[PDB]
Amino acid sequence: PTNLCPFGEVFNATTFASVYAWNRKRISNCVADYSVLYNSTSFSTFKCYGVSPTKLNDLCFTNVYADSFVITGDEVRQIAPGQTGKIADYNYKLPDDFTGCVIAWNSKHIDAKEGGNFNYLYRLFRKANLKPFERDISTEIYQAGSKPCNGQTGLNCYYPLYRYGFYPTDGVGHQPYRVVVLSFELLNAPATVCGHHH
Amino acid sequence: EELAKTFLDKFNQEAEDLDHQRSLAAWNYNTNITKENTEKMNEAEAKWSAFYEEQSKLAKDYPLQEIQNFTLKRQLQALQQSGSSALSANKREQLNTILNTMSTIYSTGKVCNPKKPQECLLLEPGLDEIMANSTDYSERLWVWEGWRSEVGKQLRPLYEEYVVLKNEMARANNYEDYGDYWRGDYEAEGADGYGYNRNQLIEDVERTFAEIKPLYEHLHAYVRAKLMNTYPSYISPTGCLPAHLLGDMWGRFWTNLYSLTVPFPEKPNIDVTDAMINQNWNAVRIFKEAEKFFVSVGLPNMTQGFWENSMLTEPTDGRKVVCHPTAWDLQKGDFRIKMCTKVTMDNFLTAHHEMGHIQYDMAYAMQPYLLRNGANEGFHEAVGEIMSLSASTPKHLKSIGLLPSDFREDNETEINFLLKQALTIVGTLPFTYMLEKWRWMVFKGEIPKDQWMKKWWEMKREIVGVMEPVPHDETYCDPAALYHVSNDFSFIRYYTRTIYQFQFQEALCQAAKHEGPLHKCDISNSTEAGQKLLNMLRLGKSKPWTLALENVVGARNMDVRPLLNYFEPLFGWLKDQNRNSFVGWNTD
Ligand SMILES: *[C@@H]1O[C@H](CO[C@@H]2O[C@@H](C)[C@@H](O)[C@@H](O)[C@@H]2O)[C@@H](O[C@@H]2O[C@H](CO)[C@@H](O[C@@H]3O[C@H](CO[C@H]4O[C@H](CO)[C@@H](O)[C@H](O)[C@@H]4O)[C@@H](O)[C@H](O)[C@@H]3O)[C@H](O)[C@H]2NC(C)=O)[C@H](O)[C@H]1NC(C)=O
Ligand SMILES: *[C@@H]1O[C@H](CO)[C@@H](O[C@@H]2O[C@H](CO)[C@@H](O)[C@H](O)[C@H]2NC(C)=O)[C@H](O)[C@H]1NC(C)=O
Ligand SMILES: *[C@@H]1O[C@H](CO)[C@@H](O)[C@H](O)[C@H]1NC(C)=O
Ligand SMILES: *[C@@H]1O[C@H](CO)[C@@H](O)[C@H](O)[C@H]1NC(C)=O
Ligand SMILES: *[C@@H]1O[C@H](CO)[C@@H](O)[C@H](O)[C@H]1NC(C)=O
Ligand SMILES: *[C@@H]1O[C@H](CO)[C@@H](O)[C@H](O)[C@H]1NC(C)=O
Ligand SMILES: [Cl-]
Ligand SMILES: [Zn+2]
Repeated sequence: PTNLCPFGEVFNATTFASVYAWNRKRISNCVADYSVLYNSTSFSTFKCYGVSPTKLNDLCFTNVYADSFVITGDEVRQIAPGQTGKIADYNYKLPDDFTGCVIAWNSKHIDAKEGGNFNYLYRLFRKANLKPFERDISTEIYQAGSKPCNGQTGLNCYYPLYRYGFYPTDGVGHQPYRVVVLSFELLNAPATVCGHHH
Repeated sequence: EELAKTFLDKFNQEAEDLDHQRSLAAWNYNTNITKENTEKMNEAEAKWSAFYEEQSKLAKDYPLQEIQNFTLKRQLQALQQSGSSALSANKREQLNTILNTMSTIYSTGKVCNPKKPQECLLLEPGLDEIMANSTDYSERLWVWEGWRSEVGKQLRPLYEEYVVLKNEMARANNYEDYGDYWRGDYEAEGADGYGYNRNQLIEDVERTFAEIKPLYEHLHAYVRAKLMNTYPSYISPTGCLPAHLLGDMWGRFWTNLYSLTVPFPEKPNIDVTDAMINQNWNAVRIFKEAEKFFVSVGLPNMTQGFWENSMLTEPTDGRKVVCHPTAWDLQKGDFRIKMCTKVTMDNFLTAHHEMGHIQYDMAYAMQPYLLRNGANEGFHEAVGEIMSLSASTPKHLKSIGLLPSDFREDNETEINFLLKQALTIVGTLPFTYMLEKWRWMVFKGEIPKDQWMKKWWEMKREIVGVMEPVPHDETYCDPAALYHVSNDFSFIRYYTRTIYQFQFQEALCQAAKHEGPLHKCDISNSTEAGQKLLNMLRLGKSKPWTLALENVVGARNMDVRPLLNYFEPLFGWLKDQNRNSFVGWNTD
């Protein structure tokens, strides 16, 4: 494999997906330098489960999937196997058998602005927790009670999406962070997403 | 089942998002006072009020006695009971017009020199100075009588209207009166020996005050003796202190009587303010030092935003600003302090106090919004003074800073220190209890409006041993001329804070293994004592305060004994000075 994996598009993308509406891309037949990923000090979080980053340059996988959204700094703990809370439960759930790498960096410079930036959303409520890698962009009215809702916001009937308000003055735990989850997939198939060393 | 919880998370997240926006609007005002910036506060202050009234009413949809998890029930009860001003449309807005008008008449007070009529002065910078620095009786009398004449009288009709609508509001929330509503803050349900009813409070306040009274009486006769040196022929040896002759504009603290009352003048003074001026301390460095204090007991450092977003220096922008110190929890991990901090020892000491509040805000953010608060209203001020107790000791001032370390610390300086303490701390206790005992009585109807001043001054004379220069009929509204009264703030907190301080510092110092006098205790370098305090802060309002108290001091109510122990040496000294004189006061 000669051509380069377009991880650069994923990471240097100017526009980034709201988290309930989280963006997935497949990276498929390409060779990558993962060093440019780990050998870099932009990344507040860089955790890997099932792989060790320094070896990713020897290793070929059949597919890599890049999921990317924005979340608050405190929530980056929720993007992990066996984790709970309104992000892990209602917007993005990684599976307990995950083999891959959560990567996150602080993005207050771009995703927060004076007066607030409200262009990002998230799902406070859901009837049930999500399935691993389940995406859900519904705007249906949450009903926890007995009396139904007719698209009616009221007693026990709440619109399921809320906006992030990102301000420059916000404490670090409530500032916007851009997140990127790489799943390294191993199928008994040929493997064409390879590290820099064959 | 309890769908209340699924309601609460919705409230929790909508609350902080707007309260964030309310805080930001307010802060932009306080640091930059514009017509535009004043207006934007009201828009956010409007939205937040509108937001609460619906949640209050929506909360009522959920019955509090179906809820078993006490933590969830406690939040629900706060929402349906507190702020539930479902009064009437023409009275939720008459009350607000009353509450702005009183707030700003006080803010805009100007009284004039009876001999220099065009010389008129605001309280916030100017008149405060005369009342902290002057020894000219007639000068203080007009500044005192003037403020009570010019602003107090304008506030009298408002207070009367304030009373009715507030009592109505509290009636609607199943409370006997606004006073009952206020005392409700100390109510706590656990049904396990940690329960506390509102009507225990006045019993426990009057119980502890009875224990404090001797000490106060002796501090009073001593201060009276030294003051007849400065005002012979105006102070009777056997009677009350004139109200215009104390530390400040009211008799609230006696701090600025120290110059006049210092037991041992000839001991070298302890005031470290010149050493900072010598050493080129500036605002930043003072807080960097208070940071070191907290770090040293194991609390966190400050946030980066605290440095960049705080206002420490009063601006030279010409930006006009409210210079009164405050510590802001703006809901988003955004903590700031707003202080015009000058390079003195007293500011150094308050910056330790006010960073105390920031630490308590940081400490409980792990809580749902409705529980981000101190276990009762007494706990936040107690937590900030705990800091000043340790950082004002000579032991502390030597180590980190510029007491000379060649400093002689003997029985004579210790009495000097305690007297300084008692003037500000023990002096305030009668002044504060007598004020809430008025308000409580006024809200309960025990005092007709035709005897408000008649019964205020009578109470002043009986309890604070303070009396008034000129006689005041019912056209004055003297209590309204303190900030907290005309800005609708509960006040007994400054009493309960005061007893808590010494309960904490005693148990905390015992965890730091300090030996000897409690008042020379400095907690610095004790991670053990810090963890002990850090546990309860974290709890926020999420458990009854009675349980929070015991998790530190191992007691479940106010105990005065630590305060008595702390001032024990000054007690023996004072009783000797007064030994063949009168201890008490006449009421004529
Ligand atoms: C507030 O204080 C914290 C706490 O710092 C500790 O406590 C203070 C009182 C001092 O004793 C410090 O010496 C203590 O470390 C500060 O956080 C620390 O900041 C320093 C930088 O000044 C960090 O040191 C660097 O860490 C780099 C690697 O970071 C990654 O790993 C750490 C540790 O596991 C992790 O915390 C972090 O999230 C990263 O994933 C490394 O490249 C470099 O060489 C150096 O080691 C130190 O790690 C921080 N500690 C913690 C616990 O975060 C804050 O800086 C301070 N804030 C302010 C505003 O002053
Ligand atoms: C990529 O980063 C790794 C660290 O994540 C670098 O190796 C480590 O960093 C120290 C630098 O202080 C090196 O001296 C050590 O070899 C490594 N540490 C340990 C504990 O083994 C690595 O050098 C970087 N990649 C390249 C190509 O330089
Ligand atoms: C774009 O992102 C890639 C991925 O790490 C990086 O290698 C590249 O340097 C980035 N482009 C820049 C910094 O101009
Ligand atoms: C105060 O508010 C006005 C309103 O526009 C603004 O122009 C000014 O810059 C503000 N001052 C500061 C210091 O931000
Ligand atoms: C109440 O709810 C909290 C929520 O975390 C839970 O931890 C606790 O166990 C529940 N029960 C009691 C008795 O507090
Ligand atoms: C804390 O430890 C240092 C270490 O020498 C010491 O000098 C300092 O005096 C200690 N703090 C106090 C308040 O004594
Ligand atoms: Cl008064
Ligand atoms: Zn305070």
